[PDB]
Amino acid sequence: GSEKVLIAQERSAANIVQVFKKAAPSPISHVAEIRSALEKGSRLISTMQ
Amino acid sequence: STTITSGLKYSLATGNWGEQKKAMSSRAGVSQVLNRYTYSSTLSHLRRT
Amino acid sequence: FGEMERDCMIAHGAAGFLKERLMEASDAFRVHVCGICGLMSVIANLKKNQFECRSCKNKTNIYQLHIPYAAKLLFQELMAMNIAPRLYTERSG
Amino acid sequence: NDALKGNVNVFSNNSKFLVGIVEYKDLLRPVKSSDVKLTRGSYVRVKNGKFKGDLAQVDEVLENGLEARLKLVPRLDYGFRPAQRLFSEAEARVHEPTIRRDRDGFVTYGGEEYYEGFLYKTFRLQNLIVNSINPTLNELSLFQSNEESTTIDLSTIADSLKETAKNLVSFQPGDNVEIINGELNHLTGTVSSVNQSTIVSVRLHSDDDTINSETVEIPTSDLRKIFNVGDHVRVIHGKHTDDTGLIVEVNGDKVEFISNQTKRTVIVFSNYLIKSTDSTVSINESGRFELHDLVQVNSDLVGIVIRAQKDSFDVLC
Amino acid sequence: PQRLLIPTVDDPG
Amino acid sequence: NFLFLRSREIVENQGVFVTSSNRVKTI
Amino acid sequence: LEQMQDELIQQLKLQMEESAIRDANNIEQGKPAIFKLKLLPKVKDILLRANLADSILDNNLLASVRLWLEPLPDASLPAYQIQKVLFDAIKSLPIKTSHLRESGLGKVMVFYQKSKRVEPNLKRTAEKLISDWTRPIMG
Amino acid sequence: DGSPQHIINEVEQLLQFHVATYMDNDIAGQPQALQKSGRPVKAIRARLKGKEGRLR
Amino acid sequence: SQFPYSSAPLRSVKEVQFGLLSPEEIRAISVVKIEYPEIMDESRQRPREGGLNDPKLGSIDRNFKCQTCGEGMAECPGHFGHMELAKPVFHIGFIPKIKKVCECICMNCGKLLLDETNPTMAQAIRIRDPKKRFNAVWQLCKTKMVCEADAPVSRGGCG
Amino acid sequence: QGEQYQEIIEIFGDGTDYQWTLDAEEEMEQPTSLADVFEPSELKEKMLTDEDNVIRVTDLPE
Amino acid sequence: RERACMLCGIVLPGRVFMQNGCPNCDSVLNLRDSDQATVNECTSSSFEGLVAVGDNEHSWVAKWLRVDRFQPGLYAVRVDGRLPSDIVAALEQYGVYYRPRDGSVI
Amino acid sequence: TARLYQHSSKSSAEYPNRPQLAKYCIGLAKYIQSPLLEYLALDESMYSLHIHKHQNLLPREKLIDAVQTSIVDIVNLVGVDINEAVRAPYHALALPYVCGLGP
Ligand SMILES: [Zn+2]
Ligand SMILES: [Zn+2]
Ligand SMILES: [Zn+2]
Ligand SMILES: [Zn+2]
Repeated sequence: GSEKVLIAQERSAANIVQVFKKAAPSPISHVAEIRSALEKGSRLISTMQ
Repeated sequence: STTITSGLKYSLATGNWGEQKKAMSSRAGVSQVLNRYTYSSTLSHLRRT
Repeated sequence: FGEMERDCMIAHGAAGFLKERLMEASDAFRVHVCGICGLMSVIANLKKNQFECRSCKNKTNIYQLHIPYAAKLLFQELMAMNIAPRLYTERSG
Repeated sequence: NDALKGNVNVFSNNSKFLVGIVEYKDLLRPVKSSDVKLTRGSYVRVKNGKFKGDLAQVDEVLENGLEARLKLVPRLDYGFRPAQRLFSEAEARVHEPTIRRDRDGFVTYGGEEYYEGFLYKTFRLQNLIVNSINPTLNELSLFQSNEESTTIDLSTIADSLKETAKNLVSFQPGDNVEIINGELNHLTGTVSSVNQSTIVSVRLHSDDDTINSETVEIPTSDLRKIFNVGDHVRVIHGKHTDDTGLIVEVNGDKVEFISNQTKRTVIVFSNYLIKSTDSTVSINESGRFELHDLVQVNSDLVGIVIRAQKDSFDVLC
Repeated sequence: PQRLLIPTVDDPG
Repeated sequence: NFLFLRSREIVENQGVFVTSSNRVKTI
Repeated sequence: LEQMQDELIQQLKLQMEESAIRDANNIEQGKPAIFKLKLLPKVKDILLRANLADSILDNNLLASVRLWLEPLPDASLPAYQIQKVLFDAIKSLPIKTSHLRESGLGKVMVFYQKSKRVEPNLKRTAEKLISDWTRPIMG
Repeated sequence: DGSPQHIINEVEQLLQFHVATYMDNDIAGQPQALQKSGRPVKAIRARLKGKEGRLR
Repeated sequence: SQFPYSSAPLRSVKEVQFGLLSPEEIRAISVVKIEYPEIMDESRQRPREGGLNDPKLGSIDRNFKCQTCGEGMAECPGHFGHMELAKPVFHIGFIPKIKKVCECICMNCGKLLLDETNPTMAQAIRIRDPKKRFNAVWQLCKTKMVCEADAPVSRGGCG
Repeated sequence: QGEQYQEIIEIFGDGTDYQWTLDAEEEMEQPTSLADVFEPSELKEKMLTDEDNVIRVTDLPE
Repeated sequence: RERACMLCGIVLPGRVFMQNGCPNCDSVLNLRDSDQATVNECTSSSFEGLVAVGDNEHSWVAKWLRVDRFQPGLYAVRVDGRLPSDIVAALEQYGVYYRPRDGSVI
Repeated sequence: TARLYQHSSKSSAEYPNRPQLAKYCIGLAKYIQSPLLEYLALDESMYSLHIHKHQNLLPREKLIDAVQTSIVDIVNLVGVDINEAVRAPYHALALPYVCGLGP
């Protein structure tokens, strides 16, 4: 008997390469991360850096 | 059938978007009570992210 | 009456008002303490008018204090964790 | 791994460990050996049923071992349970004339077999307490009255006395104790510290100063409390429970003391005494009278309760 | 006997 | 007509002494 | 070095035997055994010293340990402190079959295991020690 | 009754865990003690710390 | 004047002395021993004696009175019980301190690994503050990894 | 094997060195007077004392 | 319904004991040729410590339970009840000594 | 005697499932049926009754002796049926007060 509304959740897109700069107190200087999702069902599977 | 029925009902009623026993460390506020103070507020709540 | 209001009353210098706010307008409680062990382990029967700390085995060196009920709860919770907070009514040096 | 392969009761993780070789004998050692078997004639307590808690004599032990026929005190109303009482054949006939008879002294009433006023009914093994049995003089007298000799049997009763005397002894620091066995037999000492319930550190008292500065840990099974004349002692257990007073006469095992509440001499065994310098007796949850109650003494007398006691009151007219 | 049957190192684990 | 009174200084019977109401004056 | 330790341990052995004889005589004369308790701290400190274990096994102090553990003819057990200290020392030292043969402590160990006035913890430790000592014989 | 040392170690570690999580249920590097509902147990330590604690 | 009269004199707190509770003190201040896990006697009110809601521990009900002090719910402060453990366990808050003390002393003969003969140890002794004194003593004796049977003349060390 | 069995007998004994001690211990472990079974204040109430037998046997009104 | 044979220690259903007898003790007990009373006196349904043995010859457990000369199957560490005096005397006539598995004898 | 009977543990054991007022009614009926036995059932409580106005001036032993001699006189006047006293413990209360007998 209570009216409930679903709020849209904002997420980052999958299957795109994103390159970022790690900060100074770290041996890593740059990282290239991609998150992979199958087209059928649109569900996250694995992350590779 | 009580598994799917109770899971969907719990998640929509409480807003915790996961299993009931997994409520800790789970996304909350995905579902909210619809605002009905005025018509414009209902429209705004239905178009929120 | 939060912490910032307490600091403002300290800055005004009104100690009596602060004491009245935190005790008379709130959880004011009365406890009995042994004069030897300093623990809240006295068994007082006020209408029978008999006081006794069974541990220290004394019936005469017993006092009453007015403390917040939350302070009593804190001391009992500390005692539950094997800590011994002993309240004495005189200084030593 | 091959043996556990194909089984579903085994958990997901390989929770296997190497059993130590010494543990091999322990893994197959038997249990419940304390009691070879149930002995006929012993007195036991009933776990559940309508006779829950009543002491029963083991007249017969069934060879199966799951049940046993027992001698009990009947609980009937003859037409929430009635108090135990010896089976009265006359009252049973008056309230129910359908009694059956099979022998002399063996009476069957309501489908239950009563022998000379005592019920004989089979009870399962899972319905009995065969250890830590606490006997009462009333039930003992009621069971041995039919043998024309009062409590003629006293071996199991003496064993129950020994068990109660051993378990009821609790020690505190500063208590004066005496040693019964060992090389330190017939020595006096004061309890310094108590660790667990079987090791007690005792500082002995003797004419030599160098011995008096030593602490010895002594088992509680070889300690007997020392009660000096003129000490405040509080009764642990018995009919005179929570009575305090000053010791007057020490007749070895039996100690006599003038009470504080009744203010009269009371004779209680030394096993039931703890040296408590103050009474601090609370009279709450007793009698029918709060302190300072205005009580009607009789038809034309009234008063106010001044002091309250366990089984008496002080009234100011 | 019973005492002689106590385990040894070469017995199965 | 009897009043049962509780008092601090009469330690003999824990303060309880019996007097008639005609003997007392209210404060 | 080792010879001084051997001499000191032999002197301790003679003192322990003398104390045991004195306590037995006092018990026969109606007096409690006090000399063993008095000598107990020094014996405990010596036994806790790990490097003296070889010298103890060379001088066969376990014979006097058995003598202290031996119940007196009046069927009275020794003080619990003595039994606990000696059991702890036995655990702390690597007793072998040759040392047991020299001392004959197995008889007293079997007596302690079979007895009922002995504490059950001491009973379990005696069972464990008997099992450990029977272990090398069969393999 | 009977003492296989492994079972003694298991049950005594269970007792140690219960006594430790009765006083401090925020122990780092080990799972928290949980209620039947899945919420963590409220220990004595958590009653005394934070804005809503006993002191503040 | 909102509290019932008591003949005990009224004083204020001048000092708070902290410390640990000894097992003797825990047994002495207790009023009952807790050994029965079942909260309720027979699910028919009247909670079981020796349980976690023993009536001697205090009354939290309007119509019932504490069986230890006899006072009502408003006046009774509550009373402690004790629970004997079958085996000793660590206090979770003191485990690193137990570790540091174990480092500081000798596991066989309960003595500090170093004595006052070392001048640094004497200086560590001199500081009055217990925390800093413990810190200094620990910083010294942590290095020492062997008990000394004789003086670095026997100091009682087991070696 | 027989030789190691004899060695075990020599090391651990047959028990006869302390079998008599064990027998003495079992004898002293094993052991009626109503004055010691119940309290005198309970004996008196139950009329179980000697004085009650004296009253009951004497040929006079109680 | 299962019962544990007191003598050899094997565990089999009571109806199996009645119809076919004990496969190991049949040379000295004649359980199959015996009435229900003798079966009850030699096979007890109350037991503890179920044991499954695969290889009698090399299993130290089988030697410890003295079942290494018997048929593999279900065995019990402890069996409630003892053999009667007449059956014990009959076994002593055959020259076979009976060692109780009740645990009370050790 | 009814007001003391209703609180006595003997009455409570006799009628466990009954309230106090039922025990009061039973005490009144028993008093109507036999006053003497109802007075005897009080045991030590019958010395606290209102016997005489100035009964408090006597020593306790004197009052007990006077009450006991009165009971002995009245019971021997009435007489005791020995078989009923042997069977019914309620009627056996008057047997110790028979001439020549005692508790
Ligand atoms: Zn104190
Ligand atoms: Zn209270
Ligand atoms: Zn050391
Ligand atoms: Zn068989």
